[PDB]
Amino acid sequence: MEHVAFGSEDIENTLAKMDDGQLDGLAFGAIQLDGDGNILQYNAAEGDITGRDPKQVIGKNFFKDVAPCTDSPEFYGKFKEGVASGNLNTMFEYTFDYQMTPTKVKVHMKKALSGDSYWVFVKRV
Ligand SMILES: *C(=O)/C=C/c1cc(Cl)c(O)c(Cl)c1
Repeated sequence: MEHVAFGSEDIENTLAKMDDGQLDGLAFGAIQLDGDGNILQYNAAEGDITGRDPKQVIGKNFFKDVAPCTDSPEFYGKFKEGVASGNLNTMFEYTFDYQMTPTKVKVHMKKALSGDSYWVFVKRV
Protein backbone atom coordinates (compact mmCIF):
# COMPACT_ATOMS: atom_id res chain seq x y z
CA MET A 1 0.00 0.00 0.00
CA GLU A 2 1.04 3.61 -0.76
CA HIS A 3 0.48 5.36 2.58
CA VAL A 4 -1.58 8.43 1.84
CA ALA A 5 -4.80 9.28 3.66
CA PHE A 6 -7.96 10.40 1.88
CA GLY A 7 -8.36 14.13 2.31
CA SER A 8 -4.75 14.87 3.18
CA GLU A 9 -3.88 18.54 2.79
CA ASP A 10 -0.85 17.84 0.54
CA ILE A 11 -2.33 14.98 -1.43
CA GLU A 12 -1.62 16.67 -4.80
CA ASN A 13 2.10 16.86 -3.92
CA THR A 14 2.24 13.26 -2.78
CA LEU A 15 0.39 11.89 -5.84
CA ALA A 16 2.49 13.96 -8.30
CA LYS A 17 5.20 11.20 -8.12
CA MET A 18 2.84 8.31 -8.88
CA ASP A 19 2.68 6.45 -12.17
CA ASP A 20 -0.41 4.30 -12.84
CA GLY A 21 1.13 1.47 -10.72
CA GLN A 22 1.76 3.55 -7.59
CA LEU A 23 -1.73 4.98 -7.84
CA ASP A 24 -3.04 1.43 -7.69
CA GLY A 25 -1.50 1.15 -4.20
CA LEU A 26 -3.80 3.78 -2.67
CA ALA A 27 -6.49 2.96 -0.08
CA PHE A 28 -9.02 5.07 -1.95
CA GLY A 29 -10.19 5.58 -5.48
CA ALA A 30 -8.29 8.10 -7.53
CA ILE A 31 -9.15 9.43 -10.97
CA GLN A 32 -7.30 12.12 -12.85
CA LEU A 33 -9.34 14.15 -15.31
CA ASP A 34 -8.32 16.81 -17.78
CA GLY A 35 -10.21 20.10 -17.75
CA ASP A 36 -12.77 18.68 -20.16
CA GLY A 37 -13.44 15.70 -17.93
CA ASN A 38 -11.55 13.14 -19.97
CA ILE A 39 -10.09 10.34 -17.86
CA LEU A 40 -6.27 10.37 -17.72
CA GLN A 41 -5.71 7.97 -14.83
CA TYR A 42 -7.99 5.65 -12.92
CA ASN A 43 -6.76 3.39 -10.13
CA ALA A 44 -7.49 -0.09 -8.94
CA ALA A 45 -9.25 1.01 -5.75
CA GLU A 46 -11.69 3.06 -7.87
CA GLY A 47 -12.38 0.05 -10.05
CA ASP A 48 -13.16 -1.92 -6.92
CA ILE A 49 -15.70 0.72 -5.85
CA THR A 50 -17.38 1.09 -9.23
CA GLY A 51 -16.75 -2.29 -10.92
CA ARG A 52 -15.25 -0.61 -13.99
CA ASP A 53 -12.01 -1.85 -15.49
CA PRO A 54 -9.46 0.95 -15.01
CA LYS A 55 -7.71 0.35 -18.29
CA GLN A 56 -10.98 0.60 -20.29
CA VAL A 57 -12.21 3.88 -18.90
CA ILE A 58 -9.00 5.81 -19.57
CA GLY A 59 -9.69 8.18 -22.46
CA LYS A 60 -13.43 8.24 -21.88
CA ASN A 61 -15.40 11.34 -20.98
CA PHE A 62 -16.34 11.07 -17.35
CA PHE A 63 -19.34 13.44 -17.30
CA LYS A 64 -20.83 12.53 -20.66
CA ASP A 65 -20.27 8.78 -20.84
CA VAL A 66 -18.88 7.07 -17.76
CA ALA A 67 -20.63 8.81 -14.90
CA PRO A 68 -23.81 10.55 -16.10
CA CYS A 69 -25.19 10.57 -12.55
CA THR A 70 -22.46 13.13 -11.78
CA ASP A 71 -23.61 15.41 -14.59
CA SER A 72 -25.36 17.79 -12.19
CA PRO A 73 -24.56 21.07 -10.49
CA GLU A 74 -23.67 19.07 -7.36
CA PHE A 75 -20.72 17.29 -8.94
CA TYR A 76 -19.95 18.37 -12.51
CA GLY A 77 -20.94 21.92 -11.65
CA LYS A 78 -18.34 22.00 -8.86
CA PHE A 79 -15.74 20.46 -11.14
CA LYS A 80 -16.22 22.90 -13.95
CA GLU A 81 -16.23 25.90 -11.60
CA GLY A 82 -12.91 24.66 -10.30
CA VAL A 83 -11.50 24.15 -13.77
CA ALA A 84 -12.65 27.64 -14.80
CA SER A 85 -11.21 29.25 -11.68
CA GLY A 86 -8.01 27.19 -11.55
CA ASN A 87 -8.28 26.21 -7.78
CA LEU A 88 -10.43 23.22 -7.03
CA ASN A 89 -10.63 21.66 -3.56
CA THR A 90 -14.04 20.37 -2.62
CA MET A 91 -15.36 17.40 -0.73
CA PHE A 92 -18.89 16.04 -0.57
CA GLU A 93 -20.83 12.83 -0.33
CA TYR A 94 -22.55 11.46 -3.41
CA THR A 95 -24.35 8.35 -4.63
CA PHE A 96 -23.15 6.49 -7.69
CA ASP A 97 -26.03 4.68 -9.35
CA TYR A 98 -25.43 4.31 -13.08
CA GLN A 99 -25.60 0.66 -14.14
CA MET A 100 -24.61 -0.38 -10.66
CA THR A 101 -26.04 -0.89 -7.20
CA PRO A 102 -26.35 2.58 -5.68
CA THR A 103 -23.19 3.17 -3.70
CA LYS A 104 -22.72 6.06 -1.30
CA VAL A 105 -19.25 7.61 -1.34
CA LYS A 106 -17.24 10.58 -0.21
CA VAL A 107 -15.75 12.51 -3.12
CA HIS A 108 -12.79 14.88 -2.90
CA MET A 109 -11.90 16.85 -6.01
CA LYS A 110 -8.61 18.68 -6.03
CA LYS A 111 -6.58 20.40 -8.70
CA ALA A 112 -3.47 18.46 -9.51
CA LEU A 113 -0.02 19.88 -9.72
CA SER A 114 0.35 18.81 -13.40
CA GLY A 115 -1.02 21.79 -15.37
CA ASP A 116 -4.60 21.10 -16.57
CA SER A 117 -5.38 18.08 -14.52
CA TYR A 118 -7.80 17.46 -11.70
CA TRP A 119 -8.10 14.66 -9.21
CA VAL A 120 -11.30 12.97 -8.19
CA PHE A 121 -10.79 10.89 -5.07
CA VAL A 122 -13.44 8.51 -3.78
CA LYS A 123 -14.00 6.36 -0.75
CA ARG A 124 -16.91 4.43 0.58
CA VAL A 125 -19.07 5.78 3.39
C1 LIG B 1 -22.97 8.17 -11.68
O1 LIG B 1 -23.30 7.89 -12.86
C2 LIG B 1 -21.60 7.84 -11.31
C3 LIG B 1 -20.89 6.92 -11.96
C4 LIG B 1 -19.46 6.68 -11.71
C5 LIG B 1 -18.67 7.50 -10.90
C6 LIG B 1 -17.31 7.27 -10.75
CL1 LIG B 1 -16.31 8.33 -9.76
C7 LIG B 1 -16.70 6.25 -11.44
O2 LIG B 1 -15.36 5.99 -11.26
C8 LIG B 1 -17.49 5.47 -12.29
CL2 LIG B 1 -16.78 4.25 -13.29
C9 LIG B 1 -18.85 5.72 -12.49
